[PDB]
Amino acid sequence: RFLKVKNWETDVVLTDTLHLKSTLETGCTEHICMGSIMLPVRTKDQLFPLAKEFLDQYYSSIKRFGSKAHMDRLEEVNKEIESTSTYQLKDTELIYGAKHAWRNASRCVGRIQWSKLQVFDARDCTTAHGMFNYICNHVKYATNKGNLRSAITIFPQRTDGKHDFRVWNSQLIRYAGYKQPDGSTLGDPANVQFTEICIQQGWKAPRGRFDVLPLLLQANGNDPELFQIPPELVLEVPIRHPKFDWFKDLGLKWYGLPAVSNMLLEIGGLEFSACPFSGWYMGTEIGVRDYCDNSRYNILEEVAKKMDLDMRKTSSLWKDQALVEINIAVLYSFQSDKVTIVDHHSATESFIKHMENEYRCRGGCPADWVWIVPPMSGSITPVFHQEMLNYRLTPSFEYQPDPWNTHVWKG
Amino acid sequence: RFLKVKNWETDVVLTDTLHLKSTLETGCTEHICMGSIMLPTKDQLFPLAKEFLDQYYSSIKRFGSKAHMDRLEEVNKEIESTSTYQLKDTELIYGAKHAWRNASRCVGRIQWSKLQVFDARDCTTAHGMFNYICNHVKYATNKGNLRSAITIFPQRTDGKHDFRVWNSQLIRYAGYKQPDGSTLGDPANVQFTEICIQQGWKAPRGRFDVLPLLLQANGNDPELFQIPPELVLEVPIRHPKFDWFKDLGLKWYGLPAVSNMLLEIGGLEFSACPFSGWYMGTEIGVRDYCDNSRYNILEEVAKKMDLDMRKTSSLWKDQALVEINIAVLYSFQSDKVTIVDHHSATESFIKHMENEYRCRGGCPADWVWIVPPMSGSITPVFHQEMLNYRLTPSFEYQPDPWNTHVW
Ligand code: HEM
Ligand code: HEM
Ligand SMILES: Nc1ccc2ccc(CNCCCc3cccc(F)c3)cc2n1
Ligand SMILES: Nc1ccc2ccc(CNCCCc3cccc(F)c3)cc2n1
Ligand SMILES: C[C@H](O)[C@H](O)[C@H]1CNc2nc(N)[nH]c(=O)c2N1
Ligand SMILES: C[C@H](O)[C@H](O)[C@H]1CNc2nc(N)[nH]c(=O)c2N1
Ligand SMILES: [Zn+2]
Repeated sequence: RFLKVKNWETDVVLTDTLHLKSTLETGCTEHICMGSIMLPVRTKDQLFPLAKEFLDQYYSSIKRFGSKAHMDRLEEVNKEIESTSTYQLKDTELIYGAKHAWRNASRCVGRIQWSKLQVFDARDCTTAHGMFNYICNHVKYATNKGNLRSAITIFPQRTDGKHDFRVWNSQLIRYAGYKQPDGSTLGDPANVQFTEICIQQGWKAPRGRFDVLPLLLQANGNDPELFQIPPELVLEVPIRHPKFDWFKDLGLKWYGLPAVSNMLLEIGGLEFSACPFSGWYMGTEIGVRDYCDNSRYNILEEVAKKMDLDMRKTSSLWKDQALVEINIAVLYSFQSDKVTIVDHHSATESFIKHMENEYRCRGGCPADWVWIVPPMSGSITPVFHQEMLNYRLTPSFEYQPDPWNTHVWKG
Repeated sequence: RFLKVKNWETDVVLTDTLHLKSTLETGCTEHICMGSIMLPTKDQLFPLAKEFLDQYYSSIKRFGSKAHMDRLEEVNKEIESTSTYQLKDTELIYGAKHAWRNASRCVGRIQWSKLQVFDARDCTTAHGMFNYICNHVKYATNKGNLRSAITIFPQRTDGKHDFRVWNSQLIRYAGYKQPDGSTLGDPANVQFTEICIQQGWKAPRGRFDVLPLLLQANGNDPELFQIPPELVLEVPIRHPKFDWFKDLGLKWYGLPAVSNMLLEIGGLEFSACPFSGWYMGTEIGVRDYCDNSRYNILEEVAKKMDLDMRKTSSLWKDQALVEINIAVLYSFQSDKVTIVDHHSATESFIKHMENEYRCRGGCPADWVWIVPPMSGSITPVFHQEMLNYRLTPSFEYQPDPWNTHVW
């Protein structure tokens, strides 16, 4: 079965056959579309097909499918499964795995870059202190003084689900949130709960608007420990506007390195529950969502006030106006300080080119429209006009529940 | 089976059961989501009628009454004998309103029950269709104080006798591709425009020429008709602060009136059923003006504002887009023609979603269409999970009639 997608600005029609290799389910049926729903221990039993399929893919990419080296690896993984009940990836398969999970990430607009991923293998790590060391190295390497480099650090895989490695932070670098007695929040509202756990674990909170959180790190199923990232390692950019001089006086900054740490990487049936990865920001993640979501820093009003917009009717589009300025400021600031960032026009255009190349070479590109279209100026980006097919390939990145909801405390 | 939708900005959770009534299909499966694809007999007819009538009698709190049973009996007799049936006025009105209520792509549905229904099932000729249409336009326009309405022509019979309005909207601007190679007017209608010309229309060949109606009755060849200009309320587009804006020469019409859809009620198909409400500003300022394949004017507007067009990162496109949309809303408001802005339309739809969850057990919504085409995440619909499913009565698309009809 061949599936066509049309771009309605260009009349370019593409044909998907890759969706035919899709295993996992979507959430949808013939009767309901769940395309906007945010979130919709294995036995040997289920493991060997997952391994086989994975190594068939790997061995095809390298043009060795059916080789003696292909067959010997299958038999060797097989034996290891029935013997030890799990198995170890070779270096090369890990690398190829981590790249493919990014490549298959249907919600990621930055995938044109999937083949440039620095993989750090931390599978020999045993302790939280060891994890900190690995994470500091990742953060320094990826930062690279502003010339950001994509990277992933991969800690040991799940075994019995009782010995899990986790990074409890949702991103390696992120700001604290503090709910005040009056009901206001200080700093980032999205991180209040996490901030509270850190405080409980003994972090002494500076309690400012932009306090970088400590790392809370779990090794081998043990209780997590607190660590401070060395500040010299945390690159930050003060936000100013190219024409509005009062902009800097809002006191805003952001960090340069987006590094997601709470996802689960699946490769050939193996589950890597600590696999923090980092790329660089599209400006709208900060300027639209982090600053302007109502449940985040919510600076829209204060910016519009300062701009002396007519705020008495929404039909003045004062919000739309304030939002573009804030986004201009974010990009100006990053570029001025030579920190890598991509605006949303440039990122979405790149993604269309990636997507077409992917249809030409791979037979498809799973893509989640709801996520790929930027959260401002939707129809002036070419992705808005692109039809997309959403489906799940492995290897993949998956969500997992927050560890504080599942962890068995040792004490 | 009882599904949850969460609003991530407010944490409000709503439980959908109304989806279990879904009859039609989505295009999606367990393996592939098609959420962003634009377009994914006697025996047949009786279940359809039955299902519709059961919901009609339930809505008037008469489920299982003699009157309910008798109508089922009566429609059933009419199907078996005539192989079709007729709706009572009351059922017609209920069906049309419900087709709107169930339109999962429509943000404006808080309004669904104030819909003026004009019954034109007694119509027999294009001239008649023209008269009905003019009456609809004038009623709906209401001198700028716009009122929702639909006009319903006779239902399909053997599909050789269809009533069609060939226009996509009752009011739209012409499209002429050039020797010079570009496009004068609205490039979306270039083809319809030549069908008109190659059917007789004398085109003024302007940028904003109201198209002539091309109406088809009883499956006949269709006929041209100019809408009396006096019935076409148009708004000249100016900016509340940029004086030069007025000199771009932009105008838009006040009445959005989709005329190419098919209205399905109780298995009955109404292939000509033009309906109209009023504009959300973004439809004109974002889509009509700025789509690359539409009037595509962002380039010219950015110049006039003297923005740095050297690089995409100055967000000059975004700046100009906002000002264009400020201007649309300003013009319509100044001229007292009804329009709604995207903030206000989406806030209304969230409240409508609330009402429908508590009163009906949910509300089909297509997130991809409902989220406006600018400033997505600063409107509350962005943060609202929605379930999309197909209920009947419904509006459906249908082939452009020039691909179907025979001369
Ligand atoms: C290199 C520069 C990159 C850019 C500009 C980029 C862009 C983005 C953006 C804008 C999103 C949506 C984020 C949100 O709204 O929450 C996203 C999602 C995603 N990205 Fe990328 N990305 C980049 C690199 C990467 C890398 C290196 C990986 C993994 C190796 C990755 C994997 C994903 C995944 C798994 C999601 C889904 C997040 C979720 O479902 O919560 N990204 N990316
Ligand atoms: C009262 C003022 C109204 C507002 C502000 C409104 C808003 C909208 C908007 C913004 C769209 C997306 C249009 C597009 O992007 O092409 C839409 C689609 C739709 N609306 Fe409404 N609407 C209103 C009245 C109505 C009425 C009176 C009906 C029918 C009785 C209706 C039925 C639909 C249908 C069927 C669609 C989508 C059709 C498709 O799938 O292409 N609308 N509406
Ligand atoms: N520039 C980049 C690169 C990769 C990224 C990967 C993930 C994210 C952030 N994802 C956060 C998702 C938070 C969330 C909340 C609720 C539900 C849900 F599914 C996700 C940002 C990136 N930004
Ligand atoms: N204010 C309103 C109210 C109701 C409306 C109903 C329909 C439309 C227009 N829909 C046109 C979509 C055209 C199209 C082309 C190609 C594929 C496809 F799915 C739709 C605008 C409205 N605008
Ligand atoms: C309910 C809805 O799916 C939710 O708001 C999504 C919409 N699209 C998104 N797109 C991106 N990139 N990131 C997000 O957090 C969201 N949130
Ligand atoms: C590819 C995508 O399905 C297509 O561009 C859609 C996106 N969302 C839309 N939303 C609305 N309201 N109207 C549209 O025409 C479209 N076009
Ligand atoms: Zn779907």
